[PDB]
Amino acid sequence: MTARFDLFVVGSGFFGLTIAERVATQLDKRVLVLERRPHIGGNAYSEAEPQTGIEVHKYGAHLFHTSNKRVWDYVRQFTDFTDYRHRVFAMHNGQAYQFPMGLGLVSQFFGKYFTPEQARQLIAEQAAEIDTADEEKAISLIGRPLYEAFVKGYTAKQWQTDPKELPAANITRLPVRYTFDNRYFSDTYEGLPTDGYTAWLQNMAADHRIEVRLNTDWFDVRGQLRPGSPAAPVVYTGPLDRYFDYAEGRLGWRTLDFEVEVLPIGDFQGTAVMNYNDLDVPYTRIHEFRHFHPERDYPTDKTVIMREYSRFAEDDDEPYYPINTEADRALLATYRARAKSETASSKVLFGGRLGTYQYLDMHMAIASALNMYDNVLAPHLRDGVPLL
Amino acid sequence: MTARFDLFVVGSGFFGLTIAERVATQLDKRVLVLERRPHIGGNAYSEAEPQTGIEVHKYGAHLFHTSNKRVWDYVRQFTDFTDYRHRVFAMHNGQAYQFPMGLGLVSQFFGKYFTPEQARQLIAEQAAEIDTADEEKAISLIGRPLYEAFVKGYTAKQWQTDPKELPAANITRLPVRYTFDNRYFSDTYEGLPTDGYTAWLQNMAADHRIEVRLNTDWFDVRGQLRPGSPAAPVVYTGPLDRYFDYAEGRLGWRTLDFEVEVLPIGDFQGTAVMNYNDLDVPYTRIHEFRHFHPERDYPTDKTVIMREYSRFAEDDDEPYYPINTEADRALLATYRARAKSETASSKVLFGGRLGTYQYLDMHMAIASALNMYDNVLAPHLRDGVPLL
Ligand SMILES: Cc1cc2nc3c(=O)[nH]c(=O)nc-3n(C[C@H](O)[C@H](O)[C@H](O)COP(=O)(O)OP(=O)(O)OC[C@H]3O[C@@H](n4cnc5c(N)ncnc54)[C@H](O)[C@@H]3O)c2cc1C
Ligand SMILES: Cc1cc2nc3c(=O)[nH]c(=O)nc-3n(C[C@H](O)[C@H](O)[C@H](O)COP(=O)(O)OP(=O)(O)OC[C@H]3O[C@@H](n4cnc5c(N)ncnc54)[C@H](O)[C@@H]3O)c2cc1C
Repeated sequence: MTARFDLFVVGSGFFGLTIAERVATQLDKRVLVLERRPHIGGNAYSEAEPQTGIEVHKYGAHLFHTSNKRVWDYVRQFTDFTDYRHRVFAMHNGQAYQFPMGLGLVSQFFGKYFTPEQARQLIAEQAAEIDTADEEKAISLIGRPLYEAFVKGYTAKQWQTDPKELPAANITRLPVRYTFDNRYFSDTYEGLPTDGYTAWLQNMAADHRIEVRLNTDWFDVRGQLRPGSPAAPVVYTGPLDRYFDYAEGRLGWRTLDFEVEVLPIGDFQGTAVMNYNDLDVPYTRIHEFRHFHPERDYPTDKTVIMREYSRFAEDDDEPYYPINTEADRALLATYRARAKSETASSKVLFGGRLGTYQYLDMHMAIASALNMYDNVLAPHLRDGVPLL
Repeated sequence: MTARFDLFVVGSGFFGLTIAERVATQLDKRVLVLERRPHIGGNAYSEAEPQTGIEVHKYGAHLFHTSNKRVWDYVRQFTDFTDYRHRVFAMHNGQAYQFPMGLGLVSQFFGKYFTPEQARQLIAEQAAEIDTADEEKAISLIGRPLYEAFVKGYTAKQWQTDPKELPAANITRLPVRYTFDNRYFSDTYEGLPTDGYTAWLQNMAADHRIEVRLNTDWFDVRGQLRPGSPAAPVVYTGPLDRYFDYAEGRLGWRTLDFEVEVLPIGDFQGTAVMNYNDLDVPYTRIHEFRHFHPERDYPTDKTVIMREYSRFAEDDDEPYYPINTEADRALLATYRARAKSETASSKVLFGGRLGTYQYLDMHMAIASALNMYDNVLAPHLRDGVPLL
């Protein structure tokens, strides 16, 4: 029997699309990508806002960075990168602060300049208030003043829970920089895709051997599709608990809501991203998208901002970050065993952030897929090797 | 009569080494560079400090930047560049501030966050205290409070004059940035030479057709050199007024003193460069040289700092920045007429910061040299075209 496709990929985020592109192009195979949303790219999807023309990241700000030379070389086949270098500011009590915690924030907050060494001693003294051994571990690492100003209100909004009520294991290191360096990321390579994320994502899928089906949920079509390509493996990047119909209970997740507003002014905040650390401000962050692409010709009489909000994901909400409690990890342990049998019996592989129950940045999602490809999928499809 | 040299160059700064390298290399000519100092490079000269091995810019911090692609291409034949991006902080009243003046400093100084528009309005208000048309012009541009904090004591220590007694025309514009962007330079290309300035400078002079004599003043040797190479032009990059025996008077310059200190700590200030704005601090700036090269394996227990002091130059001080009074400009106009006579009668060309009485950045010095090479020197040496 002639097969219609050689591989199915469920999900068109960076993990799915990396899988699909390597298999199409390197093995010369036919791939079908099923995407349940109205567009490709998963949460890295971007779109120009109509009134301004400004490219908006639809599901929050997506900053690209890596120290992996392979990933860097790979991504630049599909896009050029800009020389953008990410910096973040924090708003606390009507004042904007250099961020993350370093000499700049420390001198601003405490009202005078501290030397690298005077700052080391200052933090060590305030942190001494609680021993890390026995509000949190946070205080025990950075002191009560820095905690109550920059970590308490912001954690309470992210988790939608009082920090006294979250596990101490949640934080392992809460470092202060003892230098004035406020470059957010510390990786070798960084920038924004010059023509945006959506152009990059399409170029990943542009090969003629890759078909993408939008508005198509895998659980609606899998029974109509596999019979016609019965030997094709399935690379599944949707929710792991959902794959098994939630039989063992639901994995806990946190969502985000976004309010995009267009303002009749050129510049709302003078930077790309402002953290709002205070509990009395309902959003965690404001993004101002013009500052992501200074090099573009954007109108100077208008701007687009996005307010980002965290909440408790109800059943139905889009999953973004794992809550990862002790009961979630037993449940993940359970579903991992179920997945391992589904690989042996049905050729379904589990990958990506949802398939795996892990937060993954883009570069880690791409490297993960390159690994799945090199070690699991390429040996199976090209040679004979079992998928297990 | 057989010539010993095809060209003489006086001074081995960036202007003079550019001239010398282009003529030696492109035209196949023998060049003699006379340098009065014990080392080449002029003021861009750098050296390893003995106790730590940290490379010190001997005559002040030198940061390379250009928007001129021809120059960027040219300079990369002799050195690689680092990804360093210059930022400057300012110390005022025991507190460290983001610099230059923008949203970061404005919010720090006044102790509340100002929106881009709110900060435009604030500065418009305060600067309305004095009209520019009719202390300084400075107050009329940025208002009294930011002038008295960040400009008053700094200009005073630089010029060694109360600003009440300095020309209004000495400030053209005094811009406040209405974003949080604190990158100091605005050029396309920026970085530090990977192997330092001295390695870069030595490479420019490396061709076998270039001869350098150090510890040699032109005025001592010119009479014994020119008879043997009578047709060689001279490119003079030394002081303009010194060339003509100061016979019309002396051009006014400002000098700098540098105090190098090795300290038994790993980090003194957490950044490359700290400006000291207060009048009651005798020095103008502290450079800390490890932060110019974080990619190097510098000791974590020792550090080199340099304090920079500005003063009234005396007759036998090193010239750095032109004073540029209306009387200097008339003096300059007189010497430029003397210079042009000298070009006509004995083939002496005047170039560089000293030979021209101008402050010149490295890249503008290099571009100016390429211009004299293209348009004046090469057609003379190649074809016989007059120098004027
Ligand atoms: C708020 C936000 C900000 C982020 N910022 C950054 C950043 O700054 N830098 C960075 O490196 N990373 C960032 N990330 C991560 C980035 O989005 C990654 O690319 C992604 O998290 C991991 O890739 P993925 O392909 O596994 O998942 P996804 O991008 O989520 O792809 C999954 C796709 O599968 C689809 N799908 C699910 N179930 C089905 C089904 N049953 N049938 C068909 N399709 C299905 C979904 O619709 C989705 O399109 C951010 C993420 C979020 C949530
Ligand atoms: C405080 C300081 C900081 C600076 N920072 C920067 C910076 O950050 N970025 C930047 O781009 N530029 C900077 N510059 C400018 C930089 O040094 C340039 O390279 C220079 O100003 C222009 O080059 P030049 O060759 O004309 O001058 P010079 O480097 O001064 O060259 C003049 C040479 O001529 C020699 N000479 C003079 N008379 C005689 C004679 N009679 N006989 C023999 N030799 C003679 C001198 O000894 C000297 O070596 C800085 C300069 C100073 C002083």
